[PDB]
Amino acid sequence: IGRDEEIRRVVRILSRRTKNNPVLIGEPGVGKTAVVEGLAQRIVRGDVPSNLLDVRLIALDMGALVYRGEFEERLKAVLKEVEEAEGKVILFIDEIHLVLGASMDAANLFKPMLARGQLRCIGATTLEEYRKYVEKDAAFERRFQQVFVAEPSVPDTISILRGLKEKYEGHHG
Amino acid sequence: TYGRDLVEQAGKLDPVIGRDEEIRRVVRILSRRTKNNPVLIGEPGVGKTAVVEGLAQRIVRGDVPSNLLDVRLIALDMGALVYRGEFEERLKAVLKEVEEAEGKVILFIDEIHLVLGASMDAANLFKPMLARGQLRCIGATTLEEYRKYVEKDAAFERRFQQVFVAEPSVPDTISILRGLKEKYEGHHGVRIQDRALVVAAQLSARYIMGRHLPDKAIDLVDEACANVRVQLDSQPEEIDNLERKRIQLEVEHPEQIAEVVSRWTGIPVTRLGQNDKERLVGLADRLHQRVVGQAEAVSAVAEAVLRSRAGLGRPQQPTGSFLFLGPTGVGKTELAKALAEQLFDDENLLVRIDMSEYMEQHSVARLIGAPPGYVGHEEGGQLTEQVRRRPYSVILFDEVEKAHVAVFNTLLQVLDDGRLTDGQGRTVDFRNTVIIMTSNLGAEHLLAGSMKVARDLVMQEVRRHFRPELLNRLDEIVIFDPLSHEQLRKVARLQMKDVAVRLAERGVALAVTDAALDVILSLSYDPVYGARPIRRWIEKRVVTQLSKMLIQEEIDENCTVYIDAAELAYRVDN
Amino acid sequence: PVTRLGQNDKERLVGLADRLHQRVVGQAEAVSAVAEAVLRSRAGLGRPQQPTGSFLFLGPTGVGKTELAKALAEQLFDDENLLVRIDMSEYMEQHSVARLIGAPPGYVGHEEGGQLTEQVRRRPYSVILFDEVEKAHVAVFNTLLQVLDDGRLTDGQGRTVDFRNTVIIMTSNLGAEHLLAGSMKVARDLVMQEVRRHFRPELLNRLDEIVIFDPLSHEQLRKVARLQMKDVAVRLAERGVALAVTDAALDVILSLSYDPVYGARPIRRWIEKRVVTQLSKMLIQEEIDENCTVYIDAAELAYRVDN
Ligand SMILES: Nc1ncnc2c1ncn2[C@@H]1O[C@H](COP(=O)(O)OP(=O)(O)O)[C@@H](O)[C@H]1O
Ligand SMILES: Nc1ncnc2c1ncn2[C@@H]1O[C@H](COP(=O)(O)OP(=O)(O)O)[C@@H](O)[C@H]1O
Ligand SMILES: Nc1ncnc2c1ncn2[C@@H]1O[C@H](COP(=O)(O)OP(=O)(O)O)[C@@H](O)[C@H]1O
Ligand SMILES: Nc1ncnc2c1ncn2[C@@H]1O[C@H](COP(=O)(O)OP(=O)(O)O)[C@@H](O)[C@H]1O
Repeated sequence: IGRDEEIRRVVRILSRRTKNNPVLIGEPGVGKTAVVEGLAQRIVRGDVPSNLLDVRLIALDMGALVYRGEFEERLKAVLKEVEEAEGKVILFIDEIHLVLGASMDAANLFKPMLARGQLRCIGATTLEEYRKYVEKDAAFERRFQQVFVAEPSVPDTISILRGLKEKYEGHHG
Repeated sequence: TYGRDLVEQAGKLDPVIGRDEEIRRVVRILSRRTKNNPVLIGEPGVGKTAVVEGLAQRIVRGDVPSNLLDVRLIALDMGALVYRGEFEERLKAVLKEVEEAEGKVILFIDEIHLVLGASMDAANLFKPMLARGQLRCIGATTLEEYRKYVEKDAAFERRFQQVFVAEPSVPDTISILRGLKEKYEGHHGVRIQDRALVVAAQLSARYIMGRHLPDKAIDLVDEACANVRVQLDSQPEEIDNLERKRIQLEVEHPEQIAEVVSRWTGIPVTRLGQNDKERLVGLADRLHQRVVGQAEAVSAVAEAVLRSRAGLGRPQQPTGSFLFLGPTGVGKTELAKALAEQLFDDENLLVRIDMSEYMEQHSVARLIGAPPGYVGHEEGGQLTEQVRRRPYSVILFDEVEKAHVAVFNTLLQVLDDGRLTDGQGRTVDFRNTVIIMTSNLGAEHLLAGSMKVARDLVMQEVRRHFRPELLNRLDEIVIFDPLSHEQLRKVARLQMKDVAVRLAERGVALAVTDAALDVILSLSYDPVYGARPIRRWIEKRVVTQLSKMLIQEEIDENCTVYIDAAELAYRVDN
Repeated sequence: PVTRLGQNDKERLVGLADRLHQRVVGQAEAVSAVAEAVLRSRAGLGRPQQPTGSFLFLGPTGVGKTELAKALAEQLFDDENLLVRIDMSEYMEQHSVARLIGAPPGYVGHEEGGQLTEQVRRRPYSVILFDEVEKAHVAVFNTLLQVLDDGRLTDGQGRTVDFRNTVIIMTSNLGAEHLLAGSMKVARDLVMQEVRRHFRPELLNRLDEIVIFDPLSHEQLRKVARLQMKDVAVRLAERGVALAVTDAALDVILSLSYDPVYGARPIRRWIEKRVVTQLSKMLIQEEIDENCTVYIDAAELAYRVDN
């Protein structure tokens, strides 16, 4: 609860025709996965505008998905087979910088279809990784737009504690 | 086959207009007997692919001279065409299988430098037949690639000629927007206006800094075009916000395009209302609380902010610069803190810059963006990343005079006409930040005192110390007037209100009389030091006395203390 | 543009002086010198071993030394900021020659791009402007003698760059006190003898012409006041409000806030900080409608609102 702004921003940017791949930026410990799960709950409930009522959210797990050639052809088959939806599926990736900007060489392989705009991707990382990895190349800057998340409101935290009190009360009794 | 054909795609690529010059240049250079391989050069974001598609449309329609009426345009896709040796032999097969035309085909390559000048070794392989002149090739890349890739060898310079593309024409961009309006109107199906279009075109080139030449206004208009559909055609969001706040309560128990640019980087240039009316009216009165008896500086800063917000003012200035001169401990930074708190809800967003450790001129490399020459690791300067992504901040200096001449003589260019270039060559805009400086010179001459002769002495000293040039640029220089007994009493009351509220947080009320203020100011006043001793004395006496009396459990709830002259007498009552 | 001239070039070259005589007021000598230099270069005559004119500007501060250069740059071509600004405020030590000119590729050869190498390349018709020339090191300044002699220049890589069409223009602040003290002939002689004694008696022969700016008088003050009024007038009229003034208003404006030493900046500062803030404050309270003209007259100042 209490994250009404980032969901609205993501809804606004996703419906845009071109350059519609938002990337969450911010320091750790503020709730990036929390707002992602909030968006998932919103689409499950159906409060989102009906323009995205025929989309299923799928996440990628590095540990679950893991010779380098075997890993490469497995991933290539994965992004070849996800194409059966053709624009009605959203792919979520955590720790984009480690698996893309890096070590293993995959940036050149991931560039073509991403530039073509095969699907819509969502990322999440800290701003230091943005300053250190993505600013040294002119290719990835074509897409992706910054979205800033911060929680400096002391009065808001009380609402979060009130919301989360019930689970702990039930567990401890 | 494995490439890409563009003849049939021209039926449904977007129309391109307003590029009548580069097509003519390419047509003229393609009919030359020898050295007829044009290469497009220019910064990204201007439309190199756009003019290529325009040429393709021209040849499809047939307006091209008949000398090139028997030619098809084939493009090459790196990803489509991709062991290294297998790749080499496949490309070799492509280049010998394309020879069946023998001069009646043009090969287009994008990002020629990455795949040719480079890693994989193909330059020596591509040199011989290219020098022979088997066909005609077209490239496209930026100018830095030309600077650092092709100038290091004497082979590729035999062919290829530079073609320069740029879009600095503001009036032309309006034509581009009018041309591209139809596709977005058809896709969204919502009524639009023209004044909004021209306003967006005018605004896109001044406030939002970055990207490149103003062909980026399409994204700005598309943002609002997408927002309006969800706002109106789809479910409204105001009711959703209202019901969300109701749920939270239950749990605990042409104007449109102005909004997007406002929320993009700040700078609330949105249309003003009655709330802004009385806020701007009462800005001076609200700012006249933390500081006392400083009418000149308060009026200056208030009128500067109001003038900047109204809509007038030269667009080649940082919207005000000031120099503060006066005694120590009079409230120089208190006015800056109060102004920062009043302008926006933040308390410490202002950036504090001091040069107490900038005595040696070798500190320029860390004050400003250092060159990437040696290691390029500490490129983050002192005034580089703070102003970026936040151009509405307030920058505050401190003891400016104590700096070296060289370090201080690099902030003249920004005070002249704004903008600044760092080692990396990026231009950062100081077009909305209020620059404020301060210094302690001329304190002795002022505290010695007539007032007029002291002011003249201070002014002549500051004129003689600094060069007679920089003192012209500063918008206004003001001197703080030492305060009197009434200001002393008011500041004493203001200081005591803080401990009053801090104690009242625990549930104890405070009340005092005029005689208490009189004795407090009489016992511990020094004209030289200003106002610090008052706070030090009142704290070190009253707080310790109250805490010592409270520890012994002499205070209950709903108890009010009273202070009066005898020194001081403490009375405890309900 | 060495192409053949027509009647449009005819009257353009005829009226170049008159058109340039707008931004700069009461400086006939420098304006005439620049106009004749440009006309002579365009006509077709002139020695082919010169940069087509070099000038030195000497005078008080805040008189309009760079305003003439800006107006000339705007008039010559439609660009407004194509001129290259070169300053040596950070060139006190002679070790900055390697960055002023094309550095040798000896050590790493990475910063080979000099200060005066890539700008003039692919653009040999530009205008190069110096600033506070006297505040440089002697060794640093003693490297441009060769170009002023016969053109051309060699950098670290050995490439020859040609300064065969660029109008080199410099300026300096020396001799200000002697001029502002004042007869005028003795002040001019003092300034000339000081500048001769400071510099070597060799370089002063190469410069085509040295001129001194004459301090302006009351009529020039009134004209520049009107010129400064016009800017805010058009800026406000962009919103749809007309402006009008009287002679007495200009008289009081120039009388209240004039200082002979500083030149013309205080006039602009005062007029802005008073008139603009007064008009903005009165406009905020919604006292202005469309098709409304403001009038200013002496009493100080009185503001009258009318259709
Ligand atoms: N609005 C919220 N309500 C409840 N819990 C939250 C909220 N926002 C954040 N959190 C908590 O913060 C944590 C977010 O951690 P996360 O940012 O994913 O760590 P990292 O940045 O290392 O991945 C979650 O475990 C979640 O419990
Ligand atoms: N004359 C024009 N009319 C309409 N759109 C244009 C025009 N010129 C450029 N554009 C837009 O600018 C973009 C050019 O991008 P491009 O230069 O290909 O990027 P990059 O340089 O990174 O390859 C195109 O997407 C096109 O929509
Ligand atoms: N209206 C006021 N007039 C004078 N002094 C004030 C006023 N309000 C606060 N002060 C005091 O002035 C102090 C500010 O000190 P300051 O002048 O910033 O020191 P320095 O000049 O060494 O930085 C604050 O500690 C505050 O207690
Ligand atoms: N015709 C004129 N005569 C005198 N001053 C003028 C004229 N036109 C403009 N000015 C003023 O002269 C100023 C130029 O200052 P300048 O002499 O360049 O300072 P500096 O010599 O320190 O570079 C401009 O700000 C402008 O307001």
